[PDB]
Order: sequence, then structure tokens, then C-alpha cells
Amino acid sequence: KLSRVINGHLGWVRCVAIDPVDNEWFITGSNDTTMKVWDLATGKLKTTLAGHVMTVRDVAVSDRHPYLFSVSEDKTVKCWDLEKNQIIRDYYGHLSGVRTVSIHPTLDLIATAGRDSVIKLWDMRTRIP
Amino acid sequence: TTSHRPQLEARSGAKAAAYTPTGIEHARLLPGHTTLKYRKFSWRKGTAFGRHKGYINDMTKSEYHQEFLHKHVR
Amino acid sequence: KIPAAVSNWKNPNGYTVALERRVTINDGFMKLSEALENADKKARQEIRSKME
Amino acid sequence: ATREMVGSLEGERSVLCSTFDKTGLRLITGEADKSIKIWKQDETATKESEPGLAWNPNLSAKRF
Amino acid sequence: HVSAEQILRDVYKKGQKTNIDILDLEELREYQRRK
Amino acid sequence: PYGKEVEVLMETKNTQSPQTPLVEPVTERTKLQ
Amino acid sequence: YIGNLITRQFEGRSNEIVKTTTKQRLDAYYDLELRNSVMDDILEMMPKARTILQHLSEAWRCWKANIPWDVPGMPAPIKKIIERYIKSKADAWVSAAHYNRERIKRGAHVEKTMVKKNLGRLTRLWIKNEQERQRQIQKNGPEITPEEATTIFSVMVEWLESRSFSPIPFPPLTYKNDTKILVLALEDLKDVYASKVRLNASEREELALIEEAYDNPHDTLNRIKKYLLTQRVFKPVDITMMENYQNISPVYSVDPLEKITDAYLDQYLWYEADQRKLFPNWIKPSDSEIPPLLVYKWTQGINNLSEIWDVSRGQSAVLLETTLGEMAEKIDFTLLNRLLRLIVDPNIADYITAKNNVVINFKDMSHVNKYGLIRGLKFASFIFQYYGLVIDLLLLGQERATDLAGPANNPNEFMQFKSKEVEKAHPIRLYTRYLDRIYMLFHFEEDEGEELTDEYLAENPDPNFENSIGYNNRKCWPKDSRMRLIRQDVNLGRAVFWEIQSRVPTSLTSIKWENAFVSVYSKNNPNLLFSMCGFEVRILPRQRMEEVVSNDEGVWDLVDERTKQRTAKAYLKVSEEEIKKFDSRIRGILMASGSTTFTKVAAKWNTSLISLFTYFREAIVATEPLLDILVKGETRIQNRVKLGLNSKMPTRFPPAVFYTPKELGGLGMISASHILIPASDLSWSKQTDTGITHFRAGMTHEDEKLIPTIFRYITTWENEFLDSQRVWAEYATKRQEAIQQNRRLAFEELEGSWDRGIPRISTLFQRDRHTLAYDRGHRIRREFKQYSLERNSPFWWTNSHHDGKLWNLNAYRTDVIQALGGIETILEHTLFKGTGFNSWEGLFWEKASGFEDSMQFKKLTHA
Amino acid sequence: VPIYVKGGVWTNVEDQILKAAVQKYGTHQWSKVASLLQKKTARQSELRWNEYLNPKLNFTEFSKEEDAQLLDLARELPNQWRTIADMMARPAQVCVERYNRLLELKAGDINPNAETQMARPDNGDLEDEEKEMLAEARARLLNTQGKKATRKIRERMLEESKRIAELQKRRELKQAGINVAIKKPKKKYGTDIDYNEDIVYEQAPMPGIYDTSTEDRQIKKKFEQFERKVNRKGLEYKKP
RNA sequence: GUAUGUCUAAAGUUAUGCUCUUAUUUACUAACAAAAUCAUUGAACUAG
RNA sequence: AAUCUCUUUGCCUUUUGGCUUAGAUCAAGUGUAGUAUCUGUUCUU
Repeated sequence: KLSRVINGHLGWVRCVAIDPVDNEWFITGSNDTTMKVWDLATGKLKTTLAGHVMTVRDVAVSDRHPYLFSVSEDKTVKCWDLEKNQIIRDYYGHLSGVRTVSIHPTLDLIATAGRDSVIKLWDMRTRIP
Repeated sequence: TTSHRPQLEARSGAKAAAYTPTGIEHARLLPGHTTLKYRKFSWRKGTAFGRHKGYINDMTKSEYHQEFLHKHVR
Repeated sequence: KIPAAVSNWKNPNGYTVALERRVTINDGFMKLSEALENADKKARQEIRSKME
Repeated sequence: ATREMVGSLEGERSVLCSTFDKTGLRLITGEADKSIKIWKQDETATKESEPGLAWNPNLSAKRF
Repeated sequence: HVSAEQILRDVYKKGQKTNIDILDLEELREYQRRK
Repeated sequence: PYGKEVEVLMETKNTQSPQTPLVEPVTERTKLQ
Repeated sequence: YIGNLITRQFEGRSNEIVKTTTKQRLDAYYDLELRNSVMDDILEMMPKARTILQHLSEAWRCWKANIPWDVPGMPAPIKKIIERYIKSKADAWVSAAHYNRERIKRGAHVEKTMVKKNLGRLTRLWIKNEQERQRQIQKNGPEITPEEATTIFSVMVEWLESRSFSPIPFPPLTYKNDTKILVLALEDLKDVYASKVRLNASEREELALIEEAYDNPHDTLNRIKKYLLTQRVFKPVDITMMENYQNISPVYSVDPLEKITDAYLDQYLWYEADQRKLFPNWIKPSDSEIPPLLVYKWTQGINNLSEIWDVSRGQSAVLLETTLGEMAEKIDFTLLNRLLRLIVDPNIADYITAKNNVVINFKDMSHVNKYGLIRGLKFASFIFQYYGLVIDLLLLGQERATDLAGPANNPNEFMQFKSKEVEKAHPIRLYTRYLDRIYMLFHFEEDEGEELTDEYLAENPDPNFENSIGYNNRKCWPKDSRMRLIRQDVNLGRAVFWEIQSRVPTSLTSIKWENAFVSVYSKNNPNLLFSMCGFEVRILPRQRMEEVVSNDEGVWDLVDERTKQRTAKAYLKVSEEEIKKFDSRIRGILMASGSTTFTKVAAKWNTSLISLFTYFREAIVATEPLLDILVKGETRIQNRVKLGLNSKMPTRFPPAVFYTPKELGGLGMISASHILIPASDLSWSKQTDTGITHFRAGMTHEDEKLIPTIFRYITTWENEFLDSQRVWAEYATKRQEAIQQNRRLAFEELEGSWDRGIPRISTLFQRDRHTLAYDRGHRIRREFKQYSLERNSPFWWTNSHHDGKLWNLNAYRTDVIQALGGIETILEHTLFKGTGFNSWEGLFWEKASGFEDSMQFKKLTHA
Repeated sequence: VPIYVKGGVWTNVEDQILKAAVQKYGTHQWSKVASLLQKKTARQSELRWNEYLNPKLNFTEFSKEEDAQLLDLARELPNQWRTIADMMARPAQVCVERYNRLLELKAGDINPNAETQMARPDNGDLEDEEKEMLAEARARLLNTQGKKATRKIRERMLEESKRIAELQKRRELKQAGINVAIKKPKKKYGTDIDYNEDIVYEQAPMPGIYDTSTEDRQIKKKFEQFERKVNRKGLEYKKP
């Protein structure tokens, strides 16, 4: 059954990810090109991460690193340091919009794919596909 | 004119996968953030009138948009 | 069956299509108008009743 | 069926993304009406009081 | 009388307006290459 | 709209400062410098 | 860098270059992703996609045009898909329009093409909103209720009967003043064309119709009267928006033939209304004074009210200033027709209302205007002031309006009364309305104010005394100079607004607190403040001053006409809105002049600077933010020339390059920014008047020379008004003696006074005075030009035919030549010696011919 | 000779050109439509369409209910003829005309209502001005391709004529016993492919369970035979 | 006037009614052209 | 039981391939030339 409705995004809510460690907050990406972090218990807006020029298509939070990975129609893939709420790494290489991202469960690697019909596996540290 | 076209399909990365690459060094690919972080673990009676006698999901009709238009168009 | 699109702004092939393919009642208004007719008559008659 | 926020088009009544919370007891959904909806299981329910849709595999569809 | 339908029929008629042979293998190769 | 059992929120303001960390950095050694 | 270059030499260039999403690709990439998503949803819902997406393109064009998109036979789920994606694109498009407008307003970086795009988007959004408003009115009916409309009608009836007003008749077929009213109308229509050498087909059509009207006046008059009598259906009106950076404003382009009729009607109505005294003395703008003189008169009028400044018995004065919001757009045509038939012939009223019910077009957008006055009509000023008179009568009431206007047989001049007892008989001491802004001065005894505030507080209690929150106050004055938010005075101000606001039905106009300033003068408040015609004014009585100190220009002395003694000071400042308007005009010059010649850029700067200084004069002296904006503006204007020469090098551009007059090859710029700008501790400056303890440099140059400042060449308004009172009293005396001697005053019997007075004495002998005697409503007509013409004179406030030449800057050129070191020193900077030209005297620049002048008419490409 | 004020009466020929133009350019390019008319402006062409020529307009005789509604709307909305017209779904001028007839210009005058008047018939002798107007209209209505496509057409024709001239010279030389090869197109880049030199990007059929050797030999023999031959001989219930 | 494109052609030998004459109308194109009122002055100058 | 041609139904089989500020603005011109074009007259037919 429905329990809560939260409004705040200025466009469609395209992706969502829960904090996999403490379960205290969840992040959503939107057509408004921003990401918003919400308190799970109360639903209150914690913070807004603005770092894409187009729709944020997917978000992934690492269970091993204090990192958030986000991908957008603007072809970019970005790593945000959750201790600073700032972008620290950018992964360049997709020819067109990136639709999905998945963090490897045991390796410091991320998988991303989109309209260019290929999956790119990136070493987190060097940002090399 | 046919030069102005919609996209029938997007260029696949499989094409570039077969190409032989060059050794250009890009500024954005230089070393940086080289170490990964890990998690732990009477004057008032003489007038004809007087006391003596929301959010909606549609930007173009929200009161915010209307007041924006009233403010910027005169 | 999606109908074929015919734009009223764009015609890339320069085609010619049939003109057909290219191409509020509230009682408050009547009530207001008749109230103003009554006010007009009221004044028109009252002035005469005052001058005579 | 979800309910779209006031002023939305019928097409905006669309679920775009979802994730369960870490405990699996809350479902988070993002929708085309720009809202985030939180769903939870009814704690007053029981196998007998809320049976849900009946187990009645449709033989007409040959997906068995 | 002039009519729009008449005008457009005249436009249609106004706009609605060589068989080379291959004699040997060399001309066939040229033709096939071009095609 | 959704019934009296549903909490409807309109969040336009960030409740915490941008610099407030989302994942607190561990500091297992206390320093006095 | 070199390693990469050499790598390209041996290995060649990479074939796998991925272009990023930069600002120049954002729209294209957004379109690619939108189309791909729409296609995916459609193909997955269906059991040639490039043909299907053509409906998406059409739905977007329909949305932009506000045309309803509906394809007969379109599958319902596909329609819903297209509609939701169209709404998502719309939301992004609107969000970007809001974002870019906010950037433009605050002066943030924004490309010129983006500015033009933003203007286009805001125009379409405004028209969409307007179309929605019109449709809502048609659905829900008129907002004005029948009983309130009846009340309003009876109010105008009672007023007009009391004045014994004679309704304006239809312009007789043999009207005594036809030819003069026609010449005046055609002069006003011709004015637009008075110096544009390049015309398009539409401009040529209008100018040919005007020329025909001059050649055939009788046939023109016949046609005009026939249309007034019978034309009830009219051509559509084009609408466009002018960029003002802080905002945009509508411009209405009416059909030229209809425009000729409207201009004649406007001149006729204003003339006849003036002859019949339709508009009382309080309605402004008025032909009798320019806006600065209106502000001066109003200030002196307040100062001359009996016992206005006394506070011994706990008395207080309240100056309420507010805007009649959306007054013009809320005008109902049925009520308008009925009210117009009260003052004009029914054929004229019917023509006027039919003329408002026209189609409004903008590109592919089109709608019928069913409610609200079209401000671009030539006679819209008349309608506006008449509906304003209705609102004035609602605010004042029959009794007080009669006291203010005086008997119809013997009307009071502005702010005067037939007796002191009439002046004191009612709390509303003074009233004036400048178009949509009303100014009311109330005087209350201790018990009257206490009784009023007691009733206000009874209806709207304030238990924690938070009424000081959101109480609008003049931020431009220091904390000790603006209104003091004392509980009693704050409550009285709110009670006065609460009393006045109840007098006007919301269906007629939106009187909002956020659009109101209420200044209280009391024992706890020594300063009375108001803003009028762009001037910020602060009146401080002498009896309230700690010490009386001499002041510079910019502080008017208010004289008590009874004692002929100075009893109060009025401090002046330029309002923040006008400062922003000046900065916006400079921005408009820089944005337009991308390919303009250096001389035309300097000329535009001069026009704007002269407009600013000749209008505000001494109010500029104490407005530090305006001095800062003047310095930046003048520097940016010089930078446009420097950047045009690809160099900002200071030594390359000594002052002689910019300020040398045009006749010596300089740009002839006029300076205002080479002055020293006042500086003082900002912390203290926000709390109290710190005086001028320090100076900070303005514009500077290496050369040791002081450039003259324009302000020193313009006589301040106070001095013009005092000298005007003098020369015109002397003229009045000479006039009476001239008739006693049965002489005529000779032209040189008034020598020395000719260039003095407001209006100038020279206007008495204006060449066309025999026609201009009929030119009525000329000030409001000139101000309303903003709604009907895209390019307007910045001198909207003065008419040289009626006022005369109000400034003379010829001495500035002489003194700038002296400041630059004379002709000798100036020419040492030029190539003059290399020309071998004999004398600097023969230096006649051929300012009227050249190759580019021969070429401008030819068939040429944009390049 | 210039024309500074356009207008006058709408002739039939102008209405027909306007309709053909609308069928091509739609209803948002009134300047392109008016460009086909010599005496009418863009705004006049738009008015003629919106007020008279648009097929959706209701010019039918007024029903009694419409007469009552017209008198009522004329009393409720005094002089607001375009609002009334919008409510009646009829042209504003038609409503004013009917209202006047329900309540009961000159030589050298400007007609303000010309766009709503009936078209002046084309008398059988078209004036030269209108004949040239029709010729220009037919020419502009015919075009459909831009400069690049048109140049490609002429370029393909020229390429064909060059091809035939090349073969003519080669045939004359061949008849004289001078065998010469045909000019191959010049490479535009290092990797520019010659599609005859090999089976470019050949994708041979996937092997199957059935043997094809005996039919491959037959196809090979037939291909050889064909090529040698070319070398030797050449080639009523509707109800409301 | 550009951008820019195309061309350059022996030898340096690879074995066997419907038209016509012609006088006009109309449109488009032309970096072609120093054009007589309004002690000699548009004058070598304009391009995506 | 097998041809040929009709008519209907099905198939649409040369059967509109993006974006922005409707992307923007313009449509008054002398001589001579070039190309197309118009009326008439004889001539062709």
C-alpha cells in the first residue's frame, strides 16, 4: 500500500538507489539533470547534487567505497566522493547517452552501457575503460 | 533537401573496437585522485464600496509561473 | 493504424494536399448586461424626476 | 494502480524506476509525474485475511 | 474559369517530363564497377 | 488526493548544508595537533 | 603539447573522437535522446517509425503555437505517449526560460543569441498565459458582479451630473477644428518616420497612406467619420516584445488605415475632453507640467498644507503610494461601453469598444482579445484615464472628490482648495494619480488615527506585534532616514492601507500590500517619504532637524507660501528601478552595436547619458550606485571601440580619442564618470548619513588632465523652477503694461528671458502656435507611445513644441577642447601634420558623403 | 513601377492561386503565399483565408435558433462582434451583416471589408498581368528540390555524357586495332576501394550439413560461359 | 568578392489547330557600368 | 479437374527521414547584356 508521496524534482524521476550500508538515505536522478538525496525515514530532502547537463539516467552507490556513480544522456559517467559531495572522477568514452551503471561487487570496477550498444568496464582508479 | 536527417540508429562502439588507436595524451586523463577510498568494516462612510457596506504538476499554470510572467512582462 | 502525418508548418517534399489536410457561454455576461441596462434606465428616468 | 499528482496528464501515470530498501519492507518508486512514492506492506494482513489474487494458471497462454 | 484544381493539374503536366549497350568485357567491368 | 493515510510532502529546500558529508569519514585515531 | 603534435605527424589523427555535450550541442543531443525514447515507447506499445515521429514534431510546434494538437483516428495510447513526452520537453523549455531570464536580469553571463531566444520564449509563454486568462473569463463569466457594476455606473452618473458634464458629440461633418486635429494626428503618426532612411514594405505603405492624407484632407476626414460611424469589425493587431533586460514589454502594431482614424479620434477626444473639463486636476500626466515639475509641485504642495508638520497634539500624516495592479487588463467591454456612453456619443463608444475586440497575432499564435484594454491603441490613454477616474471616484467618494476638484463653475487648480476649512474638513488632504500609481496624503488627529487603528486591529489582531515584518520601507535611505517601524505608526500605516483597499472592488484592480509604500510622519517619525516619476524623495521639516545645515544640489528647499520662508528640505535620489533602467539601456546599446561604427556607438552613449542627466539632474548628486553604474557604462562604451581595434592598451587611447568633438575627428563622447565618487564606511552609511569623508577614483587616465562632467552644464530643476517663477511673473507684468499702453510686446522686449522659464518664454512665439493651441493630451500620448512603437525617444517626458529647449550643452564641447589642451595638443595626437593640410580651420570633414553612403541603397547581401 | 499600398478587390484568379498556395505552404507562411499574388499583402492573404476562403467556415443561411442567439449575443456582448462570431462559429462580418438585416462605398473609396466580399469573376479575357501572375505561380508551385539536389541532377547527366564520350573514343580506337583500357576513377583517399578488384567484405555462406560441390561446379561453369559470351557477342443508412 | 569544387585531353607504347519570320511584354541573372542641376570633393573602397 | 478477364476483400508495394529565436530577415532600381517567355502576322500542317 502507498505510504508517502514526495515532490521536489522538476522533471520525471528516472533512477533511484538506496544507501546499501546504513539504509538511511536514497538518491534519485531526474530529467531536471539533478540528483537529490532524501532521508528514508522522513522523506525530507537532504541535498541536491548538480553535475550533469542532461537527464540523469542511472545512479549506483558503492557498498565498499564512499562513492556515488551517475550516468547521463550527456554521455558522461561521474564518480562523486560522498565525503565531500563533489565529483572526483569522470569516465570518458561512450559515443552517446549512457543508460545504466553497475558497480562490481568485489572489484574496483564499474560497468556502464547505453545507446552505443557496448558495455564498458572501467577501472575505478585510473578511469581507463 | 535530404541532408537534414533524423537518426535511424546510433553509431555503435563495435566499429571503434576494431580500429587501431593512436597515442595522444589527453589533459583530463592525466594522473589525479590516484588512491581509492574504502569504507570501514464620516470620512469612512462616503465611498460606494467599503467594509461599512497549492502545488499542481503543470508549470505553465502554477502560481509561480504566473507571478513570474507578471513580474517580467509589463 | 497511425494516420500519415501532414504538417501545417513543414512540407519537405513540396507536396500539395487537400485544404482539409493542411488546415464559452456563461449567464454572468447576460446578468451583467441587463443589470447595466436597468441602471441606465434608472438614471435616465431619475434625472427627469429630479429636474421637473 | 498508482495515482498521478494533481494536474498530470494520463500519460504521466507511469512508473519509471524502483528499488527496495535494504530491509525489503519499503519500495521506492520514481514516476513520470515527478514524484517519489514509498510503498509498504500491510502489517494487519494474514494469509487468510488478504489472500491476494488466486493461483489459477491460465492454460490458454502457452508459457508453461 | 481558373480554379486551384486546374492550376495544379497544369503544374503536374509541366513537371512530368539514352539506352547504352555493353559490347565487351571491358565495358561490362566498367558498368559493374560503377554500379 | 491520495487519502488521509498517505503523507504528501513538497520538498524545495535542502535540509542540510552542501558541505555536510553523506558518508562520514572514519577517524580511528584521535589527534590533538 | 609537442608530443601530441608529433604523434599526429607520425601516427595520424584518431578516428574515434567522441564529441562532448557542450552548450552548442545541447539542443541537438536533447532532441536525439527524446526521439529515441518516444520511438522506443511507441514501438513497444504497437503489436516506419521515422514517419510516426513526425506527429511528435507537429505536437511540439502545436504546443509552441498554443494550437490544440489532435489527430483524428490517432490511437489513444500513442496520443498519450506523445502528449507526456511533449509535456516533458515543455517543462524543460520553460525551466530554461526561467533560468535564462533570471541570469539576464542579474547581469550574469548570457550569450546574445540566448538573450534573443529567451525573449522569444517569454513572448510565447506570455501569450499562452494571456490566452488561458481569456478562455477562463469566457468559461467563468465576468469577474465584476452585476451589483458592483451597477454601483460603479451610479457613481459615474452621480459625478457627471454633479459636474453638469456635456457629453462629447460625434465629430460634426463641418467641425470647426477638423483641419487642425487632422494635422496634429498626422504629425504624431509621421513622427516615427522623421529620420529612418531605411524602410521596409510595411513602413512604406504607412508613410504613403499618411502622405495621401496630407494631400487629400477632406476625403480623409470623410473616411474617418464614416469608419467611426459604421466600422465595427477590425483587422488583427500584431504583438511583439521589447527587450528591457529587467523585463520585456508589449508593442502593438495596428493597421495603418485604422491607425489614422484612431489618431484623429484620440486628438479629438483629448481636445473636447479638455474643453469640457472631463478630467479633474488630480489626474496625471498633465499637459501643464513635465514629471520633474510634477514631483516638485507635489512636494511644495505637501509642505504648504496647514499645520501639516505640527505634532504637538500627537497628530500624524500618512503618505500612501500604491499601484492599481492589472487595471487595464481587467477592463470589461460591456461596462466600458456603458461608461463611455456617459461621456461620449454612442457611435464613438461603440467604435472604441469594437476596436478593443480584435485578433492578436504573434508568429503562428493567434487569439481574440475579449477582455482588457489594448494599450497600443492611439486612444487607449483616454480610456485608461477615464477608467482611472472611475477608480479615483471610488477611492475618494463624491464629497471629497468634489472638495478636491472644486465646483464645476470654478475648479480648483491642482492641490488647492477654496478654503482652509474645506482642506481640513476631511482626512484626505491631497490626492494624485500618475496613470496606475495613486498617491494619497492623509492627516489624522490623535483620536482619528487611534479610532481607525483600533478598528483595524480589532479585525486583524497582532498579539505578538509582528506587524513590522514585511512593512515596505525605502531601502535607499539610511536606517535613521527611512521610516521608523514604531508599533503605533506601523499599525496606523496598515490601518490606512486596509481602509483604502476596501474601497475598490478586486474585480476592477488588484491593490496589493506588497505593491504599496505607506510612510508615516509623526512625533516618532520626522521624515515623510515617497517615490514619484522615478524620483526618491524624503521630506524633513526644519522644525524636526537637529541642526539646519547648508546642502548641495539635490536637496530642495520647500517654501511656506504664507511666510515666504523655507520650512522643510526635500532630499532627492534616483530610484533603484530607474538606475536599473539606465544600466539596461547601456546593455541594449552594447548588445545591438556588434557591427556599429565607433561614432554611432559614441552617439548612442551620448543620447542615453543626456536622457539620464537632463531628466534626473540634481537627484543624481547623492545616488552613489548610479555613479558606479555610470563609471562602468562609460568604460564599457569605450571598451567597445577599443575591442573593435583589438586592443585595450591604455596608452593607445588617451582621452583625446574619445572626448575630442566630432568636428576634430574624435568620437565626441560626453563624460560623466571622470568625477570622484563619494566613499565612506559602508557600515555607518547604512545606518546614518556619514557625509563625504573620502573619495574613490572614477574613470582615470595617465594624462594629467581633468575632463569636464556633463552635470556642470545642466541647470538643476530647482533653479529652473525658481527662475521660471521669476521670468514668468515679469512677463505677466510686462503683458499687462503692454496692453495698458495698447502696444504689442516686441520679440526683443523679452530678450534675456527667451531661453528661461518652464515652458520656455520662446514657446510664446512658436511658429505653429496657431495649431498647437489645439494639441491636448500630448504628454500622455507621448508616454503611451511605448505601447505602439518599437523605437521610442528617450525624451518621452518633454515635447519641444510645448516646453521648448530645456537644455543647452554647447558649452561642454568648448570646455572639453580646453581640458584636452586646446586644438594644438589635440592635433598632435592625430595624423594632421602628415596631411600637409594648410590650417586646422579648413578641417571640414565631409560628414555627408562617402563610398558607404553610395552603397547602402544597392542590392547587397547581409555580409 | 512601385506599389506602396496593396489591396483592392479579390479577383477569382487570386483566390485560386491563394488556395493552391495554401495547399502547398500551409497556413503559417502567408508571406510566401502573398508572394504569388501581385496586388495583395501577407496579412490580406491571411485575412482572405481566415474570413472567406477557409473551407471550414460556415456561410449557410441562419436558422431561427441562430437568429435568436444572434440578437441575444448582440445584447449581452454589445459591439463585441469577434467574440460573438467566435460563439456563433461564424465569420464576424457575416454576423454583423445578418444583425443589420435582422434589425430592419463609392467609386474611389477604400473598401475596408474587401477580404470578406465575393470574388470578382474572371471575365473570359485574362489581362496580361494576371496571365503572367498565373505563369509565375505555376512555376513556383512546381519546384520541390533545393540547390544541391538540382545540381546533382545536372551533374549525373553530365557524368553520363562524359561516360558515352569515353566509350565512343575507346570504340574508335578498338576498331582501329588499338586496344585501350577505360579510365578508372581517381582515388579520393588512401583506402578508397575499387569494388571490382575483390569481393569487398565477402561473407561466405555458413557451411551446412548438405554437400554443395556438384552445384558449385555447375554455377562456376555457367559463370564462365556467360562471361565468355559477353566477351564474344556483348549484351443510404446515414441519419442524424 | 569569397569559401569551395571540377578540368587539364600522347607515349614514360607490357608480347595475343502546330510551327516560323520578327517587333514587343514579363521574370530571373550579371564585382559589367565614374550616368549633366538640386576653380571642379562617393571614388578603388563592401562578403557568409 | 486446368486457362483468361472482371469485382470486392487483403497487401500500399517509388506511398512527406531531425533540431532553434514560426531559425532570421527581405521582396522600391537605371542602362546594356544573357536566358526563358507573351501577343500578332505570314508560313508550316
